[PDB]
Amino acid sequence: RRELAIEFSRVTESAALAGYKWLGRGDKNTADGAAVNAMRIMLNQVNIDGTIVIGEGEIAEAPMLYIGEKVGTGRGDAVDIAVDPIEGTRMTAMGQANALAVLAVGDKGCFLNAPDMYMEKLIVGPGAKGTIDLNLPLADNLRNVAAALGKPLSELTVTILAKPRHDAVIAEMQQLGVRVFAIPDGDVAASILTCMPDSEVDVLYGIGGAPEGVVSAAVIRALDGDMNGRLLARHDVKENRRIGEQELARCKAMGIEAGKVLRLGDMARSDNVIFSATGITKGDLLEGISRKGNIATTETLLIRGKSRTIRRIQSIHYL
Ligand SMILES: O=P(O)(O)OC[C@H]1O[C@](O)(COP(=O)(O)O)[C@@H](O)[C@@H]1O
Repeated sequence: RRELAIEFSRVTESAALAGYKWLGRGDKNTADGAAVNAMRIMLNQVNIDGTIVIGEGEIAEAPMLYIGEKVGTGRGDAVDIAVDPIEGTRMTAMGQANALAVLAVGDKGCFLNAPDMYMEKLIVGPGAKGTIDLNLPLADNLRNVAAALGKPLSELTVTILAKPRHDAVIAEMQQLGVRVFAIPDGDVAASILTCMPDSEVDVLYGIGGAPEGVVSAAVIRALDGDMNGRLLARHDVKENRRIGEQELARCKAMGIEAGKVLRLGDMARSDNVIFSATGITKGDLLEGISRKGNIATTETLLIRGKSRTIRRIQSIHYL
């Protein structure tokens, strides 16, 4: 499957390019719809027998890249697919930094199927692999990570979604003497920073999308870091109890129990993962698309769990 790595990077490049057309145009859903459409089109020309496992939603409210959709030419291997055609849709609509197009491809059955609900995440890179456990308190995890990283706590840097749900815990960490990078959106890209040496980020902690968590699980596994997650029902996080109760019903069926700590391998089950991400706007991880005349440029991160060549591909496209 390593011959397909380039094909997959083309899938994100094309989703990025299509989402870029809608940058700064104040329309979340048209930008997203364009990226989705372009990603599906590209994936349907790749020689895989793909099943969308993480995607735009159920068949009833997502016509494209719905959960269980078959993609690819059907030649090649049966593979699980996680798509996030635009991570940072609001940012794309507003012309802000950190928008990117995301894809992960793995072995059949490789990715946890969990509902579109919230997940508490704790993520670190290779130097702190094995030092984390979400059953312990945050403070304990943080000291353990700092100690394994070989730095004082006060030097430790934690990134976290800047959201109301997170005020209490951001205070607790600042009080504890930790540097807190609060980001507006995008915990998929931010989790990868834990494994990028020239990023000051050591740790991602906090509650974001469950499907995003499973994509971070896959790439974090590929990069040999570590992650724990914990599914949480809407009302435990924020008539939320209405949607929170179907999430728990969906959990029983799926069949997983919320509130239990997922280890790395509970979410990303093998090392055979190809991860691809292409920047739409510039961010901590990737350069944005530039476009002068009939010539556009993209930067793509391409990671394959079987190895460690981490690839950054700078493409010059003649449209
Ligand atoms: O905004 P919420 O509801 O707190 O969701 C958090 C999730 O949204 C994201 O920030 C993506 O944002 P977008 O929905 O604008 O694409 C993810 O990175 C994160 O997991």
